Amino acid sequence: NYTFRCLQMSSFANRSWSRTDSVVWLGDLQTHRWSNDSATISFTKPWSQGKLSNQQWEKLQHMFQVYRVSFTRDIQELVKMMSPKEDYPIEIQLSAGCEMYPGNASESFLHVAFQGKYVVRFWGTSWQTVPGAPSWLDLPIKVLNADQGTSATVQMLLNDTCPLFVRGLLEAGKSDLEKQEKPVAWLSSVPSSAHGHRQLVCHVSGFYPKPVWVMWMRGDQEQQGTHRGDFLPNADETWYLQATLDVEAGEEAGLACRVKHSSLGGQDIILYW
Amino acid sequence: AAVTQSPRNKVAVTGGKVTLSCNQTNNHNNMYWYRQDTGHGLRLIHYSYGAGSTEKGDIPDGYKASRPSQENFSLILELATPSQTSVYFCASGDEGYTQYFGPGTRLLVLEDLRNVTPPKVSLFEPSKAEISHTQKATLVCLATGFYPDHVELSWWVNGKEVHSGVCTDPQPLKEQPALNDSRYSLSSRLRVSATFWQNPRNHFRCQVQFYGLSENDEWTQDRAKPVTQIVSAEAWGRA
Amino acid sequence: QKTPQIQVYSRHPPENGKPNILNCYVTQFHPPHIEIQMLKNGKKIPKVEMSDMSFSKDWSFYILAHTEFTPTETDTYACRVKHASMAEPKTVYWDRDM
Amino acid sequence: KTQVEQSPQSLVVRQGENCVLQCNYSVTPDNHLRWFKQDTGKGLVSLTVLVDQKDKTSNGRYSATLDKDAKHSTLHITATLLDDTATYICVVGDRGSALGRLHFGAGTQLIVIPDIQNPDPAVYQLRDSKSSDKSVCLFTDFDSQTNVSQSKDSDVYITDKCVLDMRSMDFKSNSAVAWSNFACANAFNNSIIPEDTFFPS
Ligand SMILES: C=CCO[C@@H]1[C@H](O)[C@@H](O)[C@@H](OC[C@H](NC(=O)CCCCCCCCCCCCCCCCCCCCCCCCC)[C@H](O)[C@H](O)CCCCCCCCCCCCCC)O[C@@H]1CO
Ligand SMILES: *[C@@H]1O[C@H](CO[C@@H]2O[C@@H](C)[C@@H](O)[C@@H](O)[C@@H]2O)[C@@H](O[C@@H]2O[C@H](CO)[C@@H](O)[C@H](O)[C@H]2NC(C)=O)[C@H](O)[C@H]1NC(C)=O
Ligand SMILES: *[C@@H]1O[C@H](CO)[C@@H](O[C@@H]2O[C@H](CO)[C@@H](O)[C@H](O)[C@H]2NC(C)=O)[C@H](O)[C@H]1NC(C)=O
Ligand SMILES: *[C@@H]1O[C@H](CO)[C@@H](O)[C@H](O)[C@H]1NC(C)=O
Ligand code: NA
Repeated sequence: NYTFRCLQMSSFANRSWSRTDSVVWLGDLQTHRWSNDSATISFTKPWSQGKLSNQQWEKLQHMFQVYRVSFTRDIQELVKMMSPKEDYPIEIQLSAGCEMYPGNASESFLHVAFQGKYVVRFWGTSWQTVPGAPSWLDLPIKVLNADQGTSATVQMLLNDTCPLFVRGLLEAGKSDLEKQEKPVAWLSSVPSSAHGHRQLVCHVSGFYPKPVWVMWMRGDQEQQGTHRGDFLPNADETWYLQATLDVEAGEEAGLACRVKHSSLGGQDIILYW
Repeated sequence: AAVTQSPRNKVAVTGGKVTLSCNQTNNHNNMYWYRQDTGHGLRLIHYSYGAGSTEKGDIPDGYKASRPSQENFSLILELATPSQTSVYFCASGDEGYTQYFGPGTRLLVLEDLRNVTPPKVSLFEPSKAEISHTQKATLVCLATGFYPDHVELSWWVNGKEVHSGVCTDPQPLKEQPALNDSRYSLSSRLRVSATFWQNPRNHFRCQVQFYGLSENDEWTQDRAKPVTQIVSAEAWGRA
Repeated sequence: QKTPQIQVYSRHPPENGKPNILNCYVTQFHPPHIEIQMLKNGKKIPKVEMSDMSFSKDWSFYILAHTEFTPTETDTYACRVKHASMAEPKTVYWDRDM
Repeated sequence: KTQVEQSPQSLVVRQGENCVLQCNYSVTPDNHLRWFKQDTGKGLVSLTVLVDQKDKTSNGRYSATLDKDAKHSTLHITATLLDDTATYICVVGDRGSALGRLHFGAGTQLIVIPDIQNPDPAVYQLRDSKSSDKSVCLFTDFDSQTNVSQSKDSDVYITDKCVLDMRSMDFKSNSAVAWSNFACANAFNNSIIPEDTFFPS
């Protein structure tokens, strides 16, 4: 199952100044970029057009080009409409796309955040506020819901265009999506808030896809103190992760770091301290 | 959804203050002011999304907007100039795209008021020759000697306005076309059946609403202050 | 305003004298206006590459800076971030041992 | 120059003829297009609004088309009447809500020449209701081939022709008025008037 996410970030500093920047993700791989500075959407993969014809893509891009200009003016007008309730600066974020399921099933979404809080979604045939949203948004919602033309376009984008487009992306991008890249590991140590303790670190870098297993071990004994950090990105669309273990000084000998990953084909990495 | 404007017509002097008012009882949040000039489409001056809200349109310079209530939206010309001679339109609307337009306000800003003069109005009764030849009777109304040309001529039979059988000249003519501030004349006709004119219970009146000075406009000349006023002439039908 | 987390790490196992790539991953910040500098010996490294800014499920922003570098015994490497949520710039030093 | 252009600028047609008015625009986006009729010194009367990519509407003798791909609309008037004499204005709304701006064309002026079936050209003298020394001369009931010229004498005033409509009788007539401080026999000498023009008395 793959989640396709179009992420829009719009900054409005005052009545005049604004910028909108967008990035598009299929799972954890970037497929598009659209800088405020660019008239056109940029492909970040050879296969980013999916299975759309040039005419289909040009038409879709045109719709987005009109959207970006229109969106900018609409926010500026909505600010005037709610004045002086809401003032600049304002950040608006959109997360739109679809989650793809086996055998023609999918679910689409369009979520909107205002000053970093999820307040609005498109659902069914209209815009609605979500639980916890402030009441003043009822007027913007009323105004947005008066626009039958936007409602029809969004319904089509979410219900039809998104799943169809992504199905083609998954076919076109298969070899990248299914790539296997091997982890490389290395060990190191530091002192950590310690009377006489140390912190061993097992570094694992360059693996794809994300799922990985990293454990400190003495023989066959999985050391339960193993703390694995967050998954951190490398610039080459691989992943980095480190697993730490807080141990007593002069008790490092015997410890090893074991790494299991789909790319290794059963041949685990074992690094002895 | 109705919208009203006041005044409907205004003659002002350069440097004077003019307020154009718009009223709507539709409970519309949104109101809009435009001006219409020959060779241009309507152009947005100011608009408002509710009481206390005023926003600049495309051509806001020389105008101030005021939205004291949901009902009322005013356009204020603090220091009127001749460039603001125009027809002004107000509109209102709710969240939907439709703008409901008022009937418009004609504004003339003169450099000076010294030549402002109300009309003389004369009613000319039907020729007995026309009656015998056509079995119809044309009355003619003549408004003369007025300045500027902001007049509304209307016909009234038995205290009710008539439109059928009426035609008024599309523009006033100049009495002295050589002179800079020539006075104007305007004519109108009302044509009725001979039997209608012949009925002595039928009271005919030609009315000219003249737009001139207000109460608060200064007047330094000896002649009567040429204020906004109605001038009319009348005649009864006769066998 | 959430305060930026900064993580500094190498792409490959660090070896003195050997070309490598240094990553600076800045997360959990908002608003998105941010200045990120990668430093060698406290001096701004030129030609640092930036990912496109993006945001997570929770709506907080993140971005990845990276640069070619050659570890040595003597040279220090750091990532310096300026953000409205902090009175002073925050600097995180690359520690190969961490 | 502007985002909404209308053609022709102006036209003259005879009663009963059809005509077609054009609107071309560059406005983006184009949510809807409305045609207004504006009578002289009056307000805006909506004739039709077109909303679809390829749209057609009708309203009595008015019909309209919109092609959003070409950004082009036409208004057709079938069997023109005198009362169609007006300015016709095209306006494009760029949103389907109050967040929209209206983009107005500068208008097309239509003049419709009325049909005078049974002309009876005559010059009559009318006297003032008060002081009957004052009079005017009424040239009436000529067909729309006749032109009324201004006077040679600048102390003689002559109005342009003007058509009135006696609606209950289904009757229209042209007239012009002349006055001075002068006889009605000589009033319209500077005009080429019908040879069979009736001068009574
Ligand atoms: C039928 C009459 C024709 O007129 C129609 C229409 O009736 C006209 O009114 C006019 O509408 C123009 C705009 N409407 C539109 O532009 C319609 C499209 C709206 C699209 C919304 C999509 C949002 C998600 C996009 C963000 C990502 C962008 C990255 C692009 C990269 C894409 C890569 C390829 C994948 C694309 C396919 C899958 C996408 C799936 C989402 C309209 O102005 C909208 O209001 C714009 C804003 C929409 C989003 C509002 C979000 C809610 C914000 C809430 C703010 C509250 C805070 C206030 C202070 O023109 C149209 C022209 O068709
Ligand atoms: C598009 O689909 C919606 C329902 O799907 C949901 O909302 C979408 C925007 C998307 O987020 C999906 O993944 C969601 O599951 C249809 O909405 C229904 O429409 C009917 C009548 O038109 C209405 O009675 C229902 O209440 C709507 N459903 C809900 C949950 O509100 C919509 O009609 C579809 N439109 C088109 C053009 O296909
Ligand atoms: C983001 O992009 C928009 C759209 O290109 C920019 O707005 C334009 O700015 C230019 C130059 O200042 C103007 O000539 C245009 O009138 C604007 N276009 C529109 C459609 O309004 C905006 O300036 C960019 N923002 C930043 C911060 O660079
Ligand atoms: C608006 O915001 C920009 C960016 O923050 C700022 O540089 C500028 O001073 C502001 N402009 C105006 C006209 O207020
Ligand atoms: Na007569």
